[PDB]
Amino acid sequence: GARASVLSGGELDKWEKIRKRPGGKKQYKLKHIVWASRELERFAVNPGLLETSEGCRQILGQLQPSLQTGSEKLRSLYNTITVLYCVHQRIDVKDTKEALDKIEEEQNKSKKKAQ
Amino acid sequence: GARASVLSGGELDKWEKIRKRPGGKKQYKLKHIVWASRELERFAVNPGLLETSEGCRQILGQLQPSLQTGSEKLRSLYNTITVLYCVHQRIDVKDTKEALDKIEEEQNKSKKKAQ
Amino acid sequence: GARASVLSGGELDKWEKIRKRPGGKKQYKLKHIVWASRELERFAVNPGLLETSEGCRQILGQLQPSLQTGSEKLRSLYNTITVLYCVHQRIDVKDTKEALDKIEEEQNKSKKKAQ
Amino acid sequence: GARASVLSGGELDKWEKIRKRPGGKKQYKLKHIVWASRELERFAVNPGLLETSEGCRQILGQLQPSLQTGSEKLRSLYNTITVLYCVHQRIDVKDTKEALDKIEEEQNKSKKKAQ
Amino acid sequence: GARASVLSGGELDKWEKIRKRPGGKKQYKLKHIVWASRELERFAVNPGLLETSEGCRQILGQLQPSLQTGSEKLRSLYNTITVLYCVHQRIDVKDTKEALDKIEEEQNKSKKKAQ
Ligand SMILES: *C(=O)CCCCCCCCCCCCC
Ligand SMILES: *C(=O)CCCCCCCCCCCCC
Ligand SMILES: *C(=O)CCCCCCCCCCCCC
Ligand SMILES: *C(=O)CCCCCCCCCCCCC
Ligand SMILES: *C(=O)CCCCCCCCCCCCC
Repeated sequence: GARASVLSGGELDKWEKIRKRPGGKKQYKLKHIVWASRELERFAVNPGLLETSEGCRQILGQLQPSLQTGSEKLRSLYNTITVLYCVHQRIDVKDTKEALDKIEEEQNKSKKKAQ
Repeated sequence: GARASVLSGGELDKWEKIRKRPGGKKQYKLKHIVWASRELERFAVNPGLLETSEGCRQILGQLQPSLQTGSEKLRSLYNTITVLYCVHQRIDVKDTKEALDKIEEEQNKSKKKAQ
Repeated sequence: GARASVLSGGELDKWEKIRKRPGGKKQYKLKHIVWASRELERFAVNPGLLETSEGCRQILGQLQPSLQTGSEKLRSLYNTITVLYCVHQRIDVKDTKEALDKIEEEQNKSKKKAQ
Repeated sequence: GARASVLSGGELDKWEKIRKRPGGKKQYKLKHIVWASRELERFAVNPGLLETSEGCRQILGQLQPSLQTGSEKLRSLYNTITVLYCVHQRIDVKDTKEALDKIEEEQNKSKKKAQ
Repeated sequence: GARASVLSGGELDKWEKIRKRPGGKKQYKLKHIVWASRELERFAVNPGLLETSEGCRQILGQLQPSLQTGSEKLRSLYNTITVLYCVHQRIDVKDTKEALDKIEEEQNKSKKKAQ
């Protein structure tokens, strides 16, 4: 059943199409997904949350006060999970800037009805 | 990313613990997802819809008028798709009969707000 | 009682005396029923529906929407189910057209009491 | 009858100039027509309807109930028949996208008889 | 798509059952279609008009006010087009006279709606 993720136009096929910068050439690779698990394990957060959008969103919500002064690894991890949230929301983001704008669109859409 | 799904509590931890026959000593295995994938391909239906609860539920909606007249293979597929729906919904069902109770429970629940 | 499978003047004796095409001199065989089971098995329908009128009505209801554009084999199965219905009701019909007229007349009577 | 279908200036001559993508490298070939006739007999649809526009439209209707959750091959078959319908209607489409627009675009006139 | 015309029950198969004489024995043949194409080229007439009823109707309309003077060949062409017209409406006529009546018969209703 996990095979759905490797079908043409599925989530792992969609992931390695996404560009790092909005006009750049180098792409996102799946190695960043594996890398994320060990960082979550280090700080004692459950990697099982990266299975769905709803799980990814809990991680993204947690790190919001830390993020502003965060290291380059922490900000990059936040951007890496941001893309997993966008991919799990079925959004065909072409790059990081779009994924970040898509999160602001998701947060604006979410927050407006949840004050 | 499919590592997350096999961590305990994930979808492919839950899938293989569920009983086939309520007093039976046999449980559902991954072999029945490939069998469902073959039978859906034989019916010219997309097996990628098995990723999600809504895609499984759409397949359950599609095959419902054919169940009254359905074969052992069709009823067995309906039960296979039903358990995948229960797994995607994170419902801790122990067997086929609990999974069937949940579809009937959800359908009667659904009827009340569909009027 | 398997002895009833050779019943003289029964339904099986009549089956072999019913004409396939209405002016044609050639009759229905029991291997047609075996072929009908195999065609039903491909479309995932339960063969036991052949054995009762209650199942035959459901088969016809499911075949009718596809009849008009359906292939000759679909039409011949429709006619085969129609004759089995006439046989289960114990309606003597000499041929396929006679069976079709009797079943449409019985169905027409049913649809006046179906609302 | 319609032997004109394989002559210069005819339906095939036009068929093989229709592109897959507006400026695309590949075009449609005659052998898709032969394959489609074989596929229809598997579903048990009559292969004699294919020489007529309204028979082709009726076949497209018949393919709809599994199209929506349908496999890639079923969608490809439907779109290929759709382009052929446009060819039988003597519509000189530029490409695959136009054949898709023509179905909705022609139906807009007649769908205003149902508003 | 053209195979349908040669599959049993198709338009060529219907063509070939039609009598050349009202209560006759001899019928129309594929080699008459070849002959008809040869007669058309002699007067520089497009064959693509004999694909449909409307094209045939237009040719009959051109032929009609010249028939009184016409040769046995002109009458034969008129009869032949008329038979094709009836075939293209898919009317299983027994003979050439019936096909001719169908044209005058359409005029009894159509010309009365033309004024
Ligand atoms: C999701 O698609 C299931 C994960 C796969 C485990 C291996 C399956 C091997 C199947 C072999 C064929 C069994 C007969 C249907
Ligand atoms: C996402 O996590 C990428 C993972 C790439 C390696 C997968 C290795 C196999 C994981 C499933 C093992 C299941 C054992 C029962
Ligand atoms: C009598 O013993 C009751 C149980 C009957 C079981 C089924 C017997 C089927 C015999 C052959 C039927 C052939 C019909 C074409
Ligand atoms: C009526 O005029 C029908 C023609 C149908 C003939 C079908 C069999 C021969 C194949 C014809 C097409 C070949 C294209 C390469
Ligand atoms: C509508 O039905 C179009 C039918 C086209 C028939 C084409 C048949 C081609 C046969 C090729 C045989 C091999 C030649 C090397």
